[PDB]
Amino acid sequence: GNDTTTKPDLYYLKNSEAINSLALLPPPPAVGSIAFLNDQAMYEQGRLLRNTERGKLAAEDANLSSGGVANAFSGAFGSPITEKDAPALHKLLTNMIEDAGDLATRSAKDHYMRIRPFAFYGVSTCNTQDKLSKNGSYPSGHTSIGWATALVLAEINPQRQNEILKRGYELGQSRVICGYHWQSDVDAARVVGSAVVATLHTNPAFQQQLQKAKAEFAQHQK
Amino acid sequence: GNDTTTKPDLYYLKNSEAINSLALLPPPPAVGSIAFLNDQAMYEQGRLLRNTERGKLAAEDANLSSGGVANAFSGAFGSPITEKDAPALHKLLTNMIEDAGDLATRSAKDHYMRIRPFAFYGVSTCNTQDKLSKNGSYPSGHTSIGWATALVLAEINPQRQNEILKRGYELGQSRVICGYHWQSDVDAARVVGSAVVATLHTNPAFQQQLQKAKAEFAQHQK
Amino acid sequence: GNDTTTKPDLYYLKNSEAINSLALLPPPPAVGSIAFLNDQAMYEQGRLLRNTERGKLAAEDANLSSGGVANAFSGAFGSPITEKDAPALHKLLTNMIEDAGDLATRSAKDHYMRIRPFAFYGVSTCNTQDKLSKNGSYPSGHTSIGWATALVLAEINPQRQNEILKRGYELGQSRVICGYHWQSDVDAARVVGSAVVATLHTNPAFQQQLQKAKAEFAQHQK
Amino acid sequence: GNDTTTKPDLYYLKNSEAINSLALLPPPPAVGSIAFLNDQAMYEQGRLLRNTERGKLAAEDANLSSGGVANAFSGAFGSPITEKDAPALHKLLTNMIEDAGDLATRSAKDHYMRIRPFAFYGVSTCNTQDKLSKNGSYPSGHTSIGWATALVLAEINPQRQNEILKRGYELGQSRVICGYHWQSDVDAARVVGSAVVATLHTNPAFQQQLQKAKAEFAQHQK
Amino acid sequence: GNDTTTKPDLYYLKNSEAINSLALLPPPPAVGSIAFLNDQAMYEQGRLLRNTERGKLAAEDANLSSGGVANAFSGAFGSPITEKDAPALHKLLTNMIEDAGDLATRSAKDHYMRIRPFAFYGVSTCNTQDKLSKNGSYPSGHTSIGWATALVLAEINPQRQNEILKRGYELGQSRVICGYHWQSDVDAARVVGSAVVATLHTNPAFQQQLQKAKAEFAQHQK
Amino acid sequence: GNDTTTKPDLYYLKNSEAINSLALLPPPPAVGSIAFLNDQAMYEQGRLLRNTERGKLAAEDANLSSGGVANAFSGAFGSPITEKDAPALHKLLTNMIEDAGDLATRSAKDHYMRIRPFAFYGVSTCNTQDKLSKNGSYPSGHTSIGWATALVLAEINPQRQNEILKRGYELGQSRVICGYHWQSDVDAARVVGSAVVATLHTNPAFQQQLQKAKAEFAQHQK
Repeated sequence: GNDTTTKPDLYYLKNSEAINSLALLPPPPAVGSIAFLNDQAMYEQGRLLRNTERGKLAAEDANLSSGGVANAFSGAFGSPITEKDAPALHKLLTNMIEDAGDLATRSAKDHYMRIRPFAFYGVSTCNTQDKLSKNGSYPSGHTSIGWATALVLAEINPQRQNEILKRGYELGQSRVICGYHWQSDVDAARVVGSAVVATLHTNPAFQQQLQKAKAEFAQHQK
Repeated sequence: GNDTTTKPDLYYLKNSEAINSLALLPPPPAVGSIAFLNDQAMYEQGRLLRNTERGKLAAEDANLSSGGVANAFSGAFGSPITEKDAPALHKLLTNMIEDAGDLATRSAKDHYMRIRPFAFYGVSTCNTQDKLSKNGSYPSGHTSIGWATALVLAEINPQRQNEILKRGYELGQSRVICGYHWQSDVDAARVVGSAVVATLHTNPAFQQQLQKAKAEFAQHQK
Repeated sequence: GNDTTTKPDLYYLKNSEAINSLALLPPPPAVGSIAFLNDQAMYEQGRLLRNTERGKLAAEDANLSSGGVANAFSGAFGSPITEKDAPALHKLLTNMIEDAGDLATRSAKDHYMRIRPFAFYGVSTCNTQDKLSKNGSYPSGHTSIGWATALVLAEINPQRQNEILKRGYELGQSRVICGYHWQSDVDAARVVGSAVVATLHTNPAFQQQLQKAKAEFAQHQK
Repeated sequence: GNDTTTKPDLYYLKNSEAINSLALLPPPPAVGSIAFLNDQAMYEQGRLLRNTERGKLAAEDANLSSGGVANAFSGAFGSPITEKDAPALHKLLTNMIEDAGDLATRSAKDHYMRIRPFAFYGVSTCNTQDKLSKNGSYPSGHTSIGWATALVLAEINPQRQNEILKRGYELGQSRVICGYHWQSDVDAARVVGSAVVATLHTNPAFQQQLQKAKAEFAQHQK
Repeated sequence: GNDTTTKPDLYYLKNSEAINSLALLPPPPAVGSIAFLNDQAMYEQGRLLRNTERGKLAAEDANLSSGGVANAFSGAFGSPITEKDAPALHKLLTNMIEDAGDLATRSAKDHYMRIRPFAFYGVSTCNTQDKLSKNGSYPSGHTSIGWATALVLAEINPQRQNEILKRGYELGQSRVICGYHWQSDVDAARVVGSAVVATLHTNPAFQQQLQKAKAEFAQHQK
Repeated sequence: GNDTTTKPDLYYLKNSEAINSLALLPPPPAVGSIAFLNDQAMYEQGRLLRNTERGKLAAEDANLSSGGVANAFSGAFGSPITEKDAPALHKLLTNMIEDAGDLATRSAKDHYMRIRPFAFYGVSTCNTQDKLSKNGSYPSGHTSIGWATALVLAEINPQRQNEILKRGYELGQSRVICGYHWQSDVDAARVVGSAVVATLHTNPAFQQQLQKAKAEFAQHQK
């Protein structure tokens, strides 16, 4: 039920402006399906990656809160994405967190109530610090945030768009490797995460904050 | 090799501005994988839908050329998307066709050279009028166009964003039902189709044409 | 819509007395499911059996009309099940054909409208003489008849109950081997085929005809 | 080795009168088969249902002993099935418990010695009060009892036949959801459970007890 | 039934000296198994390779008769394996053809009578010049020959053992790619093909012919 | 890095003489593949065999060190294969242990670093006395030893070649049943285990030791 009217620091949009995820998305793969067989195999594979350097990154990524995703792009972006160094940018990206994380995922989350892999398996994640929810797996709100942030970051810095998009992609993949999400939750999440950035471009406040981040970035360039 | 410098009526962007699809996307499911088993089952299911009213629409959609996608949104959009009735809009959407269809899909297309389902199966499509290519299935350039158009349309008309996005989604699904594309080609295509609309928002000409389509739409509203 | 009131030679029961197959049965396996993967493998296996002596029997069985099932038990039963030799018996078994074949399968048939294997595969059966329906596969009305007949036959001749039940079982298996039905259609059919024989035992006319078949069988025994 | 001659309170039939389950039934799905893959997925799905209201019922059903199945139909039947209220009926249903549970399942049970799901998985059931056997899974004697009871109940009260059959069906499904049995054990069990009610109708004592239950039910009706 | 006593030009060994393939080998994957699912996917994959340069080689290899395998190693071996150039060698390798092709595969061939992929699929091979047998697929006699020849060639020229073994391996893989054999037939064939070279080393005539091929090769080396 | 020059008691061959396993072998089945699905099912099946008499043997076999494989053939061979009773033979077989176990498996082992089943599953083996490695599963060095020993044993005693080869086969199968190895590791291992016996026949010391074992066996025969 929250939105910009209750939490204007974390949403630009209203409840009425949300992507209807329940309407747009396909249902998650069901148990008994081949597509779920594949979700399982992707789980086991990520599981085997846990011991690697990519595994290490995934555990780190899995430690990210919604709030740390913005700064999680710094390396892809080419420069620190921080309150200190890029305040107009940090503010932009923070203020859209729950537009992407909540508004864009909610109706499908709440309807399907899907069990996460670690919970399905009665194990823990690769990670494993908050009191982990077992549920509302589909789609991934974290992946929706990471994808939506990559799309707006790619627009601010098209010179590094590919690195940015790949980071965005990988944030979601980290959740699959660490056992937080099925591959399909993360895939579904990139669809709604894209849709919400269309809506954000209709929003005056977003528009203005984006201009500011662009201007900031520009001066940044010398 | 084409781009805006060779075909400025069908691209806003340059070769250098393209999404590196080969870099961003996962490889397509391989034969021997469970994920390919699923692509197959999705093929057979779409195949069984061919006889239905959804099957009818998919055959119609499958008749669309890149150029007919814009107008294919008219019902979702709420009003005719035509040269006659919405010229600023039609122009916008046409001019980005190959940004989405080509630039955003090319490196992965050309690298993987994937076989389409009808060709894999040695059958025809649900459709079946051009001399069908057997290949460069992954990702789908048609689905990339349809998704990217839905994202920019959703921005022009957020009141109908959900209907618009669902139409966009379904254009790609039509290609799976009709046998033109594997489900994974269409899924991959929505990722690059989103990425290219980020890039388009960095482009002055696009920006200006989008303002015009917005203004046109506005007067349209009475 | 037919029943005993329209076709009293082929039903004992009324429409109101039918097994609600749509209510009782699980849905058929869907395309995309592992259970459908198994239906497919059972298809291919039966297909390979077509060349054998069991294949020969299945083609013969597949030539049976509903009316020929009764006599199709003669060998299992131990003696000819014919108008000539066992008229009280033949009459009993004929008069319940559509109770089992129709009434007991109808609501699920008509609701699911499932595609038969030969039609799914765009091939023919092992058989292949009537104008084959592509559809209403689930459940199998022929298997429902064969199972229900085996149950009532087993009651008349418990000395040969095992041979009788195995024949009953195999009639349905013949339809899987020949490509007429998915294994799941035949399995579903044995459930409703059993349910309808419970109902038949509540029916005065059935009861009386069954007494006659028992008496006939008795004199048959010397 | 028991039968009516050793335990005439729990069998109507003799050893010689049993359904030869080993002869009639297909072998259970083997490990390495797709049909076993499906048994597994049905296990995991039931497992996810454990938390629901259907899960609650399944745990309750899983607490049933053979003796409590009769009364487990009371709601489907429309009235209490109890020694107190429906003694002729309760007696009928009790006296056939092991005809269905044992005689009808024995040869296949003992031959295949199949491992139950909880034991396969080295876990417990949804339930989990007796010292659980790991083995003789195929077919399910509990499901055979529940199905056979539904068939004879459906005959006593055809007005509620559909509710009765659905309850019967669900008793077996409870065992799949709770982890006691593979879906295939329960499916196999409905086949032999039907066969044994054919045999029961040949048995004088059963016939007479069934008449009594019918008469009792009749007076019950006012 | 043939052997060295009937065809001493094509066998060194007798019937009594054969590898009992039926005894040693596992059964082939059955339809309904996951291992057969994999045989199928390996079929489809080879099928897609048919258009490539590896596809070209496989079609060529598929044109080989048993008699042409020896010379088919010339490139791996480093020098022509021909009657003209390496007669002692050519003779050795020819004289063991049916030891490997027949004796080592026969009992399993004849027992299982397995259907080849092209026949299973009702299609042709990649090849497709003799009147193709549909059957005795398991194991592959051609692959048994190619593997057994690679093992004896590797012994004559250990400097090129790796190239030789890889050629040997690939001869069998060519049969999978071209649709002549399931992957499992070819795998099974390498087991019996190895076993028969153990037996060949017990055979005086083989021993002597092998000494001659070694001596010939030696002079070949300058 | 060891070989005959460092450990001449356990290798006949040098590093340069090794089978290039990385070059020859296919990659192991990947997670996400159907072939891995099959490796899993073979794991679960062996797992269910653990309780049987074959299970008992597999646990015993799993207790074998490389050094105990030679004597593990005594029953197949027909007579004790021991330092006491068959010293020339025991010496032969010992001296080739690491040719088969190490040299023939190394490059593929070290490259793929595959996880063993018990480790994949986070369980123990059927066995479970050394500090079990989790890794270098593909191919199995133990199976390579057992197969290579069966091939050289079959040559010494062709009268018992079939029993010998079947024992050889089963040694590897024991590792699958006990959870030490995937079926594919064991299959891959029989390929390289055959290749190394070709190389061994090029080695003077091996040749001479083999003559001695043959002579010993001969006198053994009376």
